[PDB]
Amino acid sequence: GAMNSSNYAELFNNDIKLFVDDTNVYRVTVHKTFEGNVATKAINGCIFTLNPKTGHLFLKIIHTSVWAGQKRLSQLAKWKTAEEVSALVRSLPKEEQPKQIIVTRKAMLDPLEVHMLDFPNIAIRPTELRLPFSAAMSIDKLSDVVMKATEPQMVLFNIYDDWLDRISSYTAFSRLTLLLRALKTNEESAKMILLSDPTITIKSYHLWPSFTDEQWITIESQMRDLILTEYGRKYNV
Amino acid sequence: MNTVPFTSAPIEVTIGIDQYSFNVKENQPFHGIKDIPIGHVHVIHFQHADNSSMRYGYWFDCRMGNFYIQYDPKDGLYKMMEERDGAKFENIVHNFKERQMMVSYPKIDEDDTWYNLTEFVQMDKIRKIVRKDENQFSYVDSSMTTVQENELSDPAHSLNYTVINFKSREAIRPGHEMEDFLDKSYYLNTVMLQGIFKNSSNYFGELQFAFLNAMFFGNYGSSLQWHAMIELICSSATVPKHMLDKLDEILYYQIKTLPEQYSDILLNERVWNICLYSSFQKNSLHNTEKIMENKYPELL
Ligand SMILES: NNC(=O)c1ccccc1Cl
Repeated sequence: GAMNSSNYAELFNNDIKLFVDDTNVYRVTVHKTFEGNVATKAINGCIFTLNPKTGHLFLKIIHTSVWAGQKRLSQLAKWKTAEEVSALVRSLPKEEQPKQIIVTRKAMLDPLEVHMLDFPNIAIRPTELRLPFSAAMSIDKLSDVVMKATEPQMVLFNIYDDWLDRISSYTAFSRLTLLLRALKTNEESAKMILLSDPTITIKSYHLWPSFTDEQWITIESQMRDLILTEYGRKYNV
Repeated sequence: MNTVPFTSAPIEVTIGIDQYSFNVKENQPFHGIKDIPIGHVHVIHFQHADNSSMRYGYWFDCRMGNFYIQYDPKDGLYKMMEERDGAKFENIVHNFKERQMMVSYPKIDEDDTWYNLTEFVQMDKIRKIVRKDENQFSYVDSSMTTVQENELSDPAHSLNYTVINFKSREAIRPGHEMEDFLDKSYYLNTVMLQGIFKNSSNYFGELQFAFLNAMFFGNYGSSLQWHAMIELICSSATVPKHMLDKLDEILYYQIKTLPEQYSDILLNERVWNICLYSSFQKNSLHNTEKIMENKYPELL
């Protein structure tokens, strides 16, 4: 059924699975019109589809032209997500197709199940985890490629860089969610943490900085402090 | 007017004849039911006093043969049979009527209730839902499952209703995934009406028969079938005007006839609120919404 704390290690077994997050598919800026009414202007979006075992990120960029002349965009966005995920599975060789697709919001279940009727043996699942994938646009290299796109476009990233050379998937996933949780709670502080020391750089071919094991422990500690802090500043404790 | 005689009544039993019912005591001198209106299907049904488990019964049309009831002490139920010897049968019936051992089907002359609940129900179609081709009448009970239920186990004792499934390839055209899931008109009009049922009358007939098996036998699969067929219409943006008006009448009488105390298990809260208040047809079931709101405002 749903995915939660009790079955957490299933993410890192050898059954191919994808997380799909739709929270940045339809993005808008709300503004005032000359008449003093309110209007929205859409900006480019993305589907965040992630293999938590390997780090492969299928970032499907959603160009604002896909909304032109459409109604009920929030609802259409779920179906467009589903249509693009289904197109991706079909593009993958059989032995690469996921056995399960986990959606980070339940409103995606029906749109995805309908689009994947041709794949009766792929399980579509929800999750009880509150995953911070909406913060994926706080990663500079991903935001940049999304905002620059002039047409629909898929770019294939590895969200873990080469961490899997040194750490297991479970630990890599835990680092990733701690980084994203931090960027979602206080983006400026989080980014300050990751880039204060000019001697640690982001490789041209890497999303995140080149931290040693020791520096990563320091970093990870600093992000937990941030998340507990902001939880005080927010709740006054 | 026709007659279903009873050989005897050896066990205490509540006997239903359409929407009527009466109590017969163990070995009371009861020899059946007379004055049954020709022109309609009918259902005669049974709940034993000792074991209220297993409501069961028989759908029949008296134009199709002379039928009677005989208790079977081995199988332990009242069985319907056909008498082929017409003279034997007329003679038997006449004797039982002269001795006044028959109850009279008690139709009030103002009352169109049974007609309104069976308007589109034909015996020939019942016999395709309930497969037992050596008999002209059809046995149904509380526990029989549907074809779709057995897919999610004895196929001979099944109810072969038309499978409806909103998340199926039949229901969803490649490339119209969102459109067809949010507006089921394609599935209603092309797949089901034109393709499977041929016309709206056959569709309404399955719907009515499903409701009747749910109400008289508490058959749970039938209740799923009735709600499914309603929801498919309500969830289609494009429905012929005549079907909508007829649908409102049909459901009106079904809601009117449902025992008040059985509403908690035979009425699906999600389907009704959706159908009356959210769906494309939320404004098109005036009679049905007025009776639902005055009779079962709780559900809503
Ligand atoms: N940076 N962009 C990439 O596509 C990439 C390629 C290999 C490994 C890691 C990464 Cl981040």
